Amino acid sequence: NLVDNTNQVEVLQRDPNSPLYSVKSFEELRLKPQLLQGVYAMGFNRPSKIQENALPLMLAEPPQNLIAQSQSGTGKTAAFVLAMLSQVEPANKYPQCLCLSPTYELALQTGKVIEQMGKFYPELKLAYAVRGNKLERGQKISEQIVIGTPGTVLDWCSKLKFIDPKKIKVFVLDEADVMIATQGHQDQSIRIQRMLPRNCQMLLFSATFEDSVWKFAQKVVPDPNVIKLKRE
Amino acid sequence: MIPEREMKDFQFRALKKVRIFDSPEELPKERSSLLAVSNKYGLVFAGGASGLQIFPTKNLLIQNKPGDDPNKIVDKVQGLLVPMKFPIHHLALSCDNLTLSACMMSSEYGSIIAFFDVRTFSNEAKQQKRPFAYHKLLKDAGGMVIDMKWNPTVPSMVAVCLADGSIAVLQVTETVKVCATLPSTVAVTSVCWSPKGKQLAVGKQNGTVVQYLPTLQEKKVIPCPPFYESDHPVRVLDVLWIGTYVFAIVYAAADGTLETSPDVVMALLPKKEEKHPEIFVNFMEPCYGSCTERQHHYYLSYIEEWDLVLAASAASTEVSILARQSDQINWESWLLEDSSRAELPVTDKSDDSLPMGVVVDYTNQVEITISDEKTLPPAPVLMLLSTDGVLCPFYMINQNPGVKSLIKTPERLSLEGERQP
Repeated sequence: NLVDNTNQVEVLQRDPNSPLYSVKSFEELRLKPQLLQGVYAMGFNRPSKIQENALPLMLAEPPQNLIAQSQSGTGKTAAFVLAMLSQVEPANKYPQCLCLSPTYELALQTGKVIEQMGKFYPELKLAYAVRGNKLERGQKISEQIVIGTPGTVLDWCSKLKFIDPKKIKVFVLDEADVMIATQGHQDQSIRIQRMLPRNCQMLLFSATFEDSVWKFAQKVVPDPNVIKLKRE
Repeated sequence: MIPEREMKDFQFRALKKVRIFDSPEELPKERSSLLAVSNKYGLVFAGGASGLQIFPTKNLLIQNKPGDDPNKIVDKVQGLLVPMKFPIHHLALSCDNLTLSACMMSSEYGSIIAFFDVRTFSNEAKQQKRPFAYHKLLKDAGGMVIDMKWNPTVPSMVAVCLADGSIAVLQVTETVKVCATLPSTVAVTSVCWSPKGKQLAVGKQNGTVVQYLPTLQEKKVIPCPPFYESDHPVRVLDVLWIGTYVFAIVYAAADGTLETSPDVVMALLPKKEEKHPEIFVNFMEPCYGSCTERQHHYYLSYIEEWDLVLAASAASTEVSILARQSDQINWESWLLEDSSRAELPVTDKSDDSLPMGVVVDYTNQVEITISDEKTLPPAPVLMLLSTDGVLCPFYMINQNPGVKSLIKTPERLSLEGERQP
């Protein structure tokens, strides 16, 4: 499950003079009860190293944007699923959170994590905007979270009129480094992003972080907090 | 409604993007066509506001290596710059690949077509590459070439359509002969030769497509499709004559509005031995339009062996495909996977780049390096020139069953027979 890391998180806060780091419990985060219960059901106990700094920023009042770098098994996914689930209102039957995955097979993987952690949200439903979904033109998605690969997601927001992107509250880009390396994905994501509202929360996660990826991250996450955790 | 189909046996595979011209200050708005390709000799011709550039095609094609940023633009590549006194809005090549036409607008003098003998580009003993003949369209603003097409089988013959609605058929040998013309009141908006090159089809402001012998004697009228009302009147924007009784026809708002979006319509025609009406199928906006600032223009081409049509549009960042069905009569959109599409990039200032020119190379001899370990045979390469001055090449991999390789080895250009100024 969690990968070990002696190292420390480096944190560039969006606001230099507004220190607000480090939660050492989930109970501190003032999650909705059904979200904390979700967490509990998953067996989590303490936030992970990356989560300890990442969650207070993402779940700030109001939420803040983030570029985060940490290796596999640090808890990135868990952290952003919390992020999306805490903004979602199931009452409202239309997409509110939008997660981009570099592949089909990860779009589903992350989906399962969303479904498991959102277990106690009544009527929470997920759409998968990925290769080979069945949807006919004319339809409009009523699922409150959408996960998928950038091209199909872009179609749903534009061409096909399936999602109104002006209504999304949280946007996640998982695995930036892999994303960019895939034909089409960078431009696709930029195109999605640009049509999200100003107040949308943007979050971006990568294992690696070379200059291509950093410069991409800057186009996509305005006014970011940046977090790095050196690999071990 | 619109027929569509997930195609997993076709992918566009991006090669590195290559900068040709420097990024412009403003978005280029006017109808233009700035890429030509010699598939006989392996040359590409690119034009802009800023000269004409000729490359050996293989120099423009560079494959991504694992490790490389597939979004990094190569800065330049060796080719030849031919200075031009005025900006170019249209480039085209004759069917023998020996005559390049370059259309220019001068604010002072109006429009002119320059004709280059393609050997002159190869003539090391000419430091300056001059055209051998001009053709001056007395016209100034209404003299913009808006469509111009060489005959697919008569090398000396070219069809030219201007903004004012007039049209002309030219014969270009060692000099320029006007063979046929039709005045502006005919209202031509677009033009396209029959496959064998025996007739000319012209799109028109009134929404019809008229067929003509090259002498411009009228042969057949295709009426404006019945589904368009009188209070939503349209004009042919572009036309592609695919088979004798088969056409792709693009309609746009008669009045010039950019806001409405064009309809790509497939049309099947009856025969003399039929009294059926014309069958039209509206596929509508297969190249999704993100831009309402540019003059509409669909870049259409048919690839017989694959029985499909490639489509690009001045208002869209995406290339679309319309294939004939196993059926052999009807057409369908091909819906391709996210990482196998052909899209122009976002400019570094975060705007969309759009197409100014579109061609396909069939002289590529390099094999596609897939994994470290896997390699596929050479494929044709789609090439787009963007509004940002970047060239965008994509291999077209058609893995559908029974499709025969379209690759054709190129020849050496001999200076023999070069025409002089």
